[PDB]
Amino acid sequence: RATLPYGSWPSPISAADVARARLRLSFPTVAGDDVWWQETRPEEDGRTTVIHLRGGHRTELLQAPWDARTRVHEYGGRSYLPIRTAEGWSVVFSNYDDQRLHRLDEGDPKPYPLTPLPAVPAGLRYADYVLSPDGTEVWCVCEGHIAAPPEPAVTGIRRAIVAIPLDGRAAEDAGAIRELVAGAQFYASPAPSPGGGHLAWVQWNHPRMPWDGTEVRVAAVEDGRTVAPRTVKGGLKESALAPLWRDEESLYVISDWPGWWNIYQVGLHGESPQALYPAEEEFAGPLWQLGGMPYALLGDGRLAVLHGEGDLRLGVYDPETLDLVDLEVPYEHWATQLSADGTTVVGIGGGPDLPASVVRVDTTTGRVEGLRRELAELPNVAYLSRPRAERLDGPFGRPVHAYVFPPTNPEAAAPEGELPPYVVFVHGGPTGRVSTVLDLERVYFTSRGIGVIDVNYGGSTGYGRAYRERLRRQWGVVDVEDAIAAAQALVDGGIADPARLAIRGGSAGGWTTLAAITQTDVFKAATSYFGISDLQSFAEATHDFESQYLFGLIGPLPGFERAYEERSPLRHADRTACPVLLLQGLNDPVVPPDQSERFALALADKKMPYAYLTFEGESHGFRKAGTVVRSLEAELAFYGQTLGFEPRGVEPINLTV
Repeated sequence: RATLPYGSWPSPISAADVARARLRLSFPTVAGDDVWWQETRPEEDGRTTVIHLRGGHRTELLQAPWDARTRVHEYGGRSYLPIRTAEGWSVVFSNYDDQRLHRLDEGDPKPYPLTPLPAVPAGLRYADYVLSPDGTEVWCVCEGHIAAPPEPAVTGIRRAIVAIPLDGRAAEDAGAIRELVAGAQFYASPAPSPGGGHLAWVQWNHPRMPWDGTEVRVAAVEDGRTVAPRTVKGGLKESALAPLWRDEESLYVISDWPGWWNIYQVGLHGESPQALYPAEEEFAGPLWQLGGMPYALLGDGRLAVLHGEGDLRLGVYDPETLDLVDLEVPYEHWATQLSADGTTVVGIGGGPDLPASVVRVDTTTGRVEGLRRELAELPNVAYLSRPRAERLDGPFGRPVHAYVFPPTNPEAAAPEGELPPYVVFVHGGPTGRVSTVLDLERVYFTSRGIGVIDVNYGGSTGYGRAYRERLRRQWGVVDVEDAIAAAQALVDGGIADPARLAIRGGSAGGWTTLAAITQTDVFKAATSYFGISDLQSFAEATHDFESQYLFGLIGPLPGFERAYEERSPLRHADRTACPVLLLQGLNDPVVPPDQSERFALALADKKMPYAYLTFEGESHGFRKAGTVVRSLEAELAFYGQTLGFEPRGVEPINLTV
C-alpha cells in the first residue's frame, strides 16, 4: 500500500463515471418471452426511452426527439404500456414536452397522438395506464391543469380516471375521452376485473397523503358506466393500495390495518377481510410514483411478493398451503415494480455489491438472469465500501436506523493519528428510505478516503407505521435530532474526525441540512441540493401533490403560521454555522428556485461564505450527466476547502461574501 491523509486518496471512480451510471432502470414489463423496461440516457439530455428485449436482442423504441415521461404528480412513473396487436406489439407512452399520450407501432417508426393538445402547455397528463377489458381503450389516471379565463395562468387541478380510445379519435377531440371515475382529488391503480364486470381503484383527498390514508373502491360496470361503488379497504388513518383481482368477485389489497403494510383478501360484499400471512414486515412502499405494483400473480395462482423490515426481498406465497417462501436469490432489495407472466417474474433488483438492474426469475426452476445493469464498468470490488447497519440510540431511547460506509480503498491508508472526515447523508423524500443497493455516489467519496453515513431518520418508511409517524408535526426537529445523533455517535465511537463533518441532502434532505446548520454547530460544511428554506412560500408555490404535506409535517395551515416562520432556516440565516453550497435546477416544479436564491442572498447580507450553482434545463433532481459532473466535482472540492484536505483531481471553488 501507500499512506496518504484521508480525503487525498486517488480513486478510479470519476464524477463522470457516476453521471454515466444514472440510468434509472424502472418499470419492467414481461409478456411471454418479451421484456420491456424504461431507461434514462444521461448523456442525451437525460431523456427517457423504452427498451424491448427478446432473445438477447435489446432494441430502443424511442429515438432522440421523444421522451417517455409523464408528469402526473410531477414525479410520474411508468410512462409506457405495451399493447398486443395482431402480429406485433404496439406501445403507448407519455411524451415529456407536450404530455400528450402517443402511440407507436412496431413496423412504423413515427409515433402519433391519441389525446388533444392541452389548453395550457402540459395541462393534460396521463399515468398508470391499463388496457380496457375489451381492448379499444386505455384506462388511465388523467391530471388536468385548469386555465385562468380570458400564456394561460393555472388556477386549479382536476383529476379523473379516464378512457382513451386507441384509434386517435381524441387526437383532436376531448369529447372522445370519457370520465369513468371522477370526484376525488387523487386517483391511482385502476384495475379492471377478470370478467370486466367490475373496476377497482385507489382514491384519496387532500389533507392526506396516500401513505396516511387511502380508499380502495370497487364498483360494478353496467352499460359502460360505474355503478354501486363501495369501499373494500382503507380509511383516513389507513393506507390501502394496489388492488389485484384474484377472480371475479374477489381481490387482494395491501393495507396497514395492523401497523404494517400486509396482504388482505377481500370480497365485494361481506365485510370480513382475511389477513393472509400477517407479519411485522412492510409488503409495499410509499406511493410517490404511479405505475408500479409490489405483488404479481403467477399463472398458477401463487403470488410473487415483496416483503421485509428494511430492504424488500422477493418471495412467493402459496394460497394452497398458506406458506410464504423466499426465493434463493443474490438480490437483497427490490423496487416495488414487479411484473409477471406464467412462472416468470421480472423486476428491479440490487444489493450491497450489486447495483440496480433488471432481473428475470423463474418460480419453478429458480433460474435468475441479469438483463441490464445501471453500470457496465464493473468497478474493482476493493474500492466498493461495504455498508454496516447500525441502530443509533435516539432521544427518548428511540432507535434510529442508519447505514455506515467506511472509507475503503485497497491502495492507500491514513497516517498514525488521523481520523477520517465523514459526511452524513440525509435521504431526500421525507417519507422514504435509503437501501443497501450499491450507489456509485457514495463510492465516489468512500474510495477517496471520506466516510459516509446514510441515516433512515424518523419518518423514514419501511420500518412500520409508528416509525413513519414519528415525524408528524416534528419536521425540522426529529430529522435534525436523528441526523445530529448519527454524527455524534460516529464521533463518540472514535470513528470520525469531530472537526471535519459535513451534512448533505436532496429535496427534503436540503431542508434537513439547512435546519441542522441553523440549529447546531457539529457540521463544518454543508451541501443542499435544491432544498427548502422558507416553508410558507414553499407551501404556496409548490406543486399540487405536495401542497398540504406540511400540514402533517409541521401542522395545519390556518393556524401554524408562527411555526412555519420559526422553523424556516431563511429567517435565521445568521445562525448558519458553516459554509454552504447550494445547488439548484432552474426548471424545478417542486422546490421553486426562489428558496435557494433567497437563502443565498440572506447568507450575503450576513457576510456568510456560500456558493450557489444553477443549472439550466434541469428539473427537480439532476438527470443530465454534465450537471452531475459539475456539481459532484464541486461538492468534493468544497469539502476539501471547508473541512481540511486536498482532494485529487478537482480545484476549489469561490466562496462569496
